[PDB]
Amino acid sequence: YDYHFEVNGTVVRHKNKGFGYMERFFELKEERSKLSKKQYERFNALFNFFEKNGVICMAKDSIEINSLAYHGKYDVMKKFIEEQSVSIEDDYKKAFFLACLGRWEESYDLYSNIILNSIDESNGCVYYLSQINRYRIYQSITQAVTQFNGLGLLTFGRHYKPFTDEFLARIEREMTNFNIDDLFNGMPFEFQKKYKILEFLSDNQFLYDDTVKLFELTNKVRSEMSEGSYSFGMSSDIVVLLRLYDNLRFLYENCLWSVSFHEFHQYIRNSMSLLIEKAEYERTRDIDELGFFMEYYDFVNISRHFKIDDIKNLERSCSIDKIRFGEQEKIEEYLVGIAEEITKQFSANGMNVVFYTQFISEAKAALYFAKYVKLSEEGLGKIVKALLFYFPERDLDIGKRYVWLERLTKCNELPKSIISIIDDFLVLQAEKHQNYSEVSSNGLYSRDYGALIKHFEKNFISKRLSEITLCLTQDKQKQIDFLFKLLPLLSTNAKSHLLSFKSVENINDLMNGIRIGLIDEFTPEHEELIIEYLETRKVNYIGIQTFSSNDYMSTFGIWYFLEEINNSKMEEFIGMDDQYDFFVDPENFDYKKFIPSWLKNYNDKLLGKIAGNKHMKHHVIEVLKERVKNSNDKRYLEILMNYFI
Amino acid sequence: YDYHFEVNGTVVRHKNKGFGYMERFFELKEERSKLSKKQYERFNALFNFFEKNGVICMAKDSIEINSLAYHGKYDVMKKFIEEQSVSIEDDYKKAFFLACLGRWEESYDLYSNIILNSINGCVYYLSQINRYRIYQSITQAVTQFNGLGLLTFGRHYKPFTDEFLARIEREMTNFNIDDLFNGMPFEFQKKYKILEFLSDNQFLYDDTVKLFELTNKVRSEMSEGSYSFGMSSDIVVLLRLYDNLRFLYENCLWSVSFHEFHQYIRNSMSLLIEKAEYERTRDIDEGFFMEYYDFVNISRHFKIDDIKNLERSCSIDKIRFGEQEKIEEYLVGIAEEITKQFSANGMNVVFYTQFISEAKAALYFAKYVKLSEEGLGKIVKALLFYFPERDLDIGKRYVWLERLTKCNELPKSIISIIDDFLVLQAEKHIDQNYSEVSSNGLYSRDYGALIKHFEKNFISKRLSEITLCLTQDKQKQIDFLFKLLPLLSTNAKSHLLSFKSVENINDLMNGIRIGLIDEFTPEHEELIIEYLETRKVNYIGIQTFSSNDYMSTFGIWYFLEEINNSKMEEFIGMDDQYDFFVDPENFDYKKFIPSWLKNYNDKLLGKIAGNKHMKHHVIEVLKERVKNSNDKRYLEILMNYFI
Amino acid sequence: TADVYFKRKSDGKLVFTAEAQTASFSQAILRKPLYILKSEKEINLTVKNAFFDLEWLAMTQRYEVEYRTIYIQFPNVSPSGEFEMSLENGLAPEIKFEALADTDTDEMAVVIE
Amino acid sequence: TADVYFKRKSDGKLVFTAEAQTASFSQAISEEKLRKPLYILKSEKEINLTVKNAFFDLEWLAMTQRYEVEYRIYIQFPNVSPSGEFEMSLENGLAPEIKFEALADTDTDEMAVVIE
Repeated sequence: YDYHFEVNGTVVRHKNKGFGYMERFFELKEERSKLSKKQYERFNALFNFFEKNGVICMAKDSIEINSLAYHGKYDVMKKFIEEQSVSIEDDYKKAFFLACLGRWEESYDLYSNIILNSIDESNGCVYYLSQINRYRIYQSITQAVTQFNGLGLLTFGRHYKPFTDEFLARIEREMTNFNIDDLFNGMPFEFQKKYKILEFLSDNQFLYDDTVKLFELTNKVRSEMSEGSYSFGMSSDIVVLLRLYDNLRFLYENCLWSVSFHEFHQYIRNSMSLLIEKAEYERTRDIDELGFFMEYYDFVNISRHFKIDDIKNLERSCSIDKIRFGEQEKIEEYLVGIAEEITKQFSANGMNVVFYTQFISEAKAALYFAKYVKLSEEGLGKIVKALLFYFPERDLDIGKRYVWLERLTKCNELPKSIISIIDDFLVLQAEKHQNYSEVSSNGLYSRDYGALIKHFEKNFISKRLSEITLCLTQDKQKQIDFLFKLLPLLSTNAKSHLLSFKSVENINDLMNGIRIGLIDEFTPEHEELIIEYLETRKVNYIGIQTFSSNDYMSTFGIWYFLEEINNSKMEEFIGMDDQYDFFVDPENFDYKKFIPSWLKNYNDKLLGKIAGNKHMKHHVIEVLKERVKNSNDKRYLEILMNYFI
Repeated sequence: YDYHFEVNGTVVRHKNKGFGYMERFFELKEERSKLSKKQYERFNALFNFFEKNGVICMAKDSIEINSLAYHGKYDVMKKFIEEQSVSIEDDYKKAFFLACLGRWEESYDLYSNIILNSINGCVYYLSQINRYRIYQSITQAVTQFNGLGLLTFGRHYKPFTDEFLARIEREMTNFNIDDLFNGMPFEFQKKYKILEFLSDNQFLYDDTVKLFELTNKVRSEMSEGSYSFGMSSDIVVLLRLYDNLRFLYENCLWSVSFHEFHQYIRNSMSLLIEKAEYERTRDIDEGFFMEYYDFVNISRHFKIDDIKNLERSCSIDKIRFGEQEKIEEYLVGIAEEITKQFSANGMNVVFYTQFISEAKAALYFAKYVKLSEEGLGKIVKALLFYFPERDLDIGKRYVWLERLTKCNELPKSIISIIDDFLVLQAEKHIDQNYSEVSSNGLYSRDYGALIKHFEKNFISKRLSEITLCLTQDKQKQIDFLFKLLPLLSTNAKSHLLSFKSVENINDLMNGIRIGLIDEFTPEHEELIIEYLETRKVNYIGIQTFSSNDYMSTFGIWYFLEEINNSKMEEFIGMDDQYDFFVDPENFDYKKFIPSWLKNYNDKLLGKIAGNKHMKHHVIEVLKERVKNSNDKRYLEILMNYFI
Repeated sequence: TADVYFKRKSDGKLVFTAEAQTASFSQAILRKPLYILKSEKEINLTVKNAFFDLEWLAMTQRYEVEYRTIYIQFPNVSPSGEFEMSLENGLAPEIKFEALADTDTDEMAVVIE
Repeated sequence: TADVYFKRKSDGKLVFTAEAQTASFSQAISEEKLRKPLYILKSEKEINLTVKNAFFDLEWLAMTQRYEVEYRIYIQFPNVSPSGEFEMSLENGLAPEIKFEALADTDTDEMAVVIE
């Protein structure tokens, strides 16, 4: 504690009272020939060390992390593993890489062997680090086994058993009554007096200092953003970023497995997503009377240590489209590499479960954040092919995978190769349909892929789906009404053949015909079908109340509002749910039941027509002012400036 | 670690692999006759301890803080102090109390004596911690008084004798704080394991980390809009907060009065109000209120800027303010303490530094409570006459008073306090050097305007007497009472106006503010035009922009047709917010600043909306500000008049 | 503070029972004709204190959930298999599941009163 | 990274020097209801300043046993009141940060001056 070290690279004077050593040292660094030869060589060694770790000077006057594990070079680490280790120093990083690829049994055994061979080590630092990493591997294996006996049964369906029972028994055996808090204390006192700064590594909670410092810095940044104050020196946000990069480089360059634990990911996701919020506040800052851009490293950090829900929350909180994206070539290479790994694994016999849990969580975030980066046609082809065919469907279903695809489509308009890939995926889905149901958590089924295809071509005709339609038979219903939703993709002969057996029996077929564009105006048959379904809906309604998200009722109400329905029987069906009485008879809706969330679902034409009613504008304008004044969604406000509904 | 004990008080079986002693104990608690008599005698004490602390029942099946330090009973603690200590535990209670009312010297001495006299063993541990903390307080207080004390107070205080400082430096040297738990008997270390966290120099890091995780979870729920059904993270935050308060304050630890604990409170609290306010803004798809304990927490651990930021973030005046009587007696105690201190014989500086921040925070944030006439009167008397000038300036103390005025309308009794405060201020305005300076920019004329706004017929007897006493010699009193003209009687008005002349610009602003000027006489046009000539002359390779804000007033007057002389266009080009009002068409609104729109009032804003030749640029500004920012006042301007 | 039952959809066997903690229902809006009221609606549910059925555990070595407070039923609930390890040992398992919807049935959740 | 110079208002003596860390400039109206007539353009102008590393003049310390600030574009606050709030950390302490608020005299009615 004699001197105090800032993350910038400057040293500050607090506590040393005698002669100042670093004061003379830095000035000597800036006539040094007068020292002895041994003094000169050790001064060279120090100079190399201090400029390696970033200690540049004192207070009066970007980062790189050189590690294959951080860059996801998931084949180069394999090549390193196969190569024989000349020294135990190379054997430590091999054990780390073995850990990074699942394969925790081999990592544990190799760490134990390094521990065995570290008797003659000069300092014992590698021994202590190997012990820490072996404990980290041990708890990792324990939690993974607990999950596989727990969540590993719901997920995956089956029981996996990646680690053998004897291996589990022995590792529980030698790890028994092992206190990591004592591990640094249970070391030679030479090691403790020399490697004092590895003591924080010992305890089972080592990031609490960093987490508390980040809490304080985040509170200060929030105070500045609320007050509107302007930081002139080193901003607290810059300090957050500097301590960030220091921590990533420390626990990635020194090959610690603790980097792969939930605590570190939480520290990262809270230290990040605060620089982003500060950047967005800086952009949206009014001028008074008196920028931050993410790099490839930040992209990797968000891709790895951010969950999908957390990225969703941060994009809800702050807009990211106005943050420029640099180092796009490295980001593209990283994304292409991730896609390559998932393809080479799933396409060939699947991939090992232990590495799957580690890989796929960050794969979600990488592919989700891939919307924002600009990618070449070959890269987009590789990553789309990876996401459609060779991605494990148990996580991103059809609806959410479609959202992923349209997200990577936002920045780069769809090239012909991507549309061919989606055509292959749709052909595969068509041949999948057996008593098989296309279920999705998102509600955006396979017809949305064809809708995107037509949106980006308006003339695309899928040959293989056309041939499938030509070979369709009346016995197979699921494929026929699956391709009915894919009607615009088929050719004219295929359309004619499919229309032979396609009939609007229920109103779901009517929705499908509307979405494909087969129906542009209601024939009396369609109106009669709608009225009949409404009759049976009320008949079953009358008797506890039940609300479902079928939403067809609101669609009928909207059709009545837009004058697309011109039969005056709808008023008989009033009262069975809300958002239908809202459109059919807006004056008599009793808007105490009105839900402000409805206006988000409507489009430009619908809310433009609602704006023009003027017998209903004022109630919705009251709802909108209440929401804009209360909530910070900024979508209700955007609606408000657009047309003041 | 055999069982998990959490905040709500429900025991969770966590790592007990043997027989379940907690489940059977709770079954026995909820057939104890079969227990052995000595065993049942122990069981009754276990029941008392486990129900005093929490631990209600199994997982499958309000806070009170009792301490004269937490409640700020600064007179009861004294009375306890001069009483002779019966035992060592009461002596340590008196140690904490002695450390509370300043006087770190006597508390340190008492802690040392308790250390020698201790031969349970936990009292020594707690006293060692508190003695180290008290030495740290004395050391940083010495540093502050040596460095910043001179600039703040204007003089060097040295509350502590140099011999005392030397002795404490010698004694606390070679005392490692982290060691102090390890260097104590194995019996104590085995029994008192839970106190290990208190040994280290940093014992809130675990609590702060848990609070960070909980706050991040709460923010995720806020942004996502998810609904929490079971034990919410918010109630966990507040209940762990209450656990920490009742553990640190009751156990007589000075570690409560540090920046780390204060800042931990400021995070854990004000995250409850943010979530509660967002709960009112919950989007309906297919409450939390503040108690006396909460009032004490915000009054203690929040800086004025912190509560200001809390007000900016959330509308804090809508949350229900319960236990109002306890709150009122709390601020009554604060007011009587500050009056007793600063009324006679200066103040206790070590007490002053610790207590003034709390007093300021409480009196500031008292906007939201309803104080009776007597309590409000004594609070106002403490606020104006007896509160130190250094912390509260005239404008900022006035802001405190007008914020107290929000919940409670001004009574005649409070108006009398404002009246003789103004009389005292007029008395101080005798030497030509003295001029009331305020960081807020508002002055005694604002007190007069407050009085007139709440009565509209008040006549101040003493200021009118001084006005009848005024002569030409004391110009400072003349132009001070000029700002207080509406308070003066008509004879006093004539007597003051006999010597009062509109010599400069500031005099015309004072005359307009008091209401003497209702229409601009041509002499006022001449004066304004001459001042603008002078400004242009001194303007004509560097340019000045001050905060005088007179050119903007002239421009707005030209815009509202108050000034009807067309020589203003000559002065176009020096400073903005002038061309915007004189010739809005050619303003080139790239230089327009949205903050100007904050400074306008209903009449000016309505006229700006009705201009219709500068409406579109300003509507664009309001739109992009409401989209960009979360101020919520720009939206109020945007929708009240659609400007 | 209600109870949730995770059941097998086909067999009907109770996979597990737990206590609900968090539920998010956020439905929001490139994607002249008839207005179809297309929407992108999702439901996520985080549940606490889940102990799996012993019989189902012995058997294992589509799903439907019923969350009963008034009375809610989520058909086609997919359990997300996210797994993250804390360096602190471990305290109860938390299960996250998303509501799935079939194309034909077009319903996501049902509320019973 | 820019510095501030503290002076006594009476003379040119240097009180202390520092480096400005953050400056809070949040000025708006007062309450509208509480404060036909000629417009006055009411205001609640506030400027706060914080300095990170301040060392007081040795001559100032020796003599000690109304202030001006000059923040170097250069800006001047003719009157600054230092908010002497002392809050103490249980971590041993060190960075003496000084916060001061600008003030406006009644006659001058100007708070800060910014000049190139």
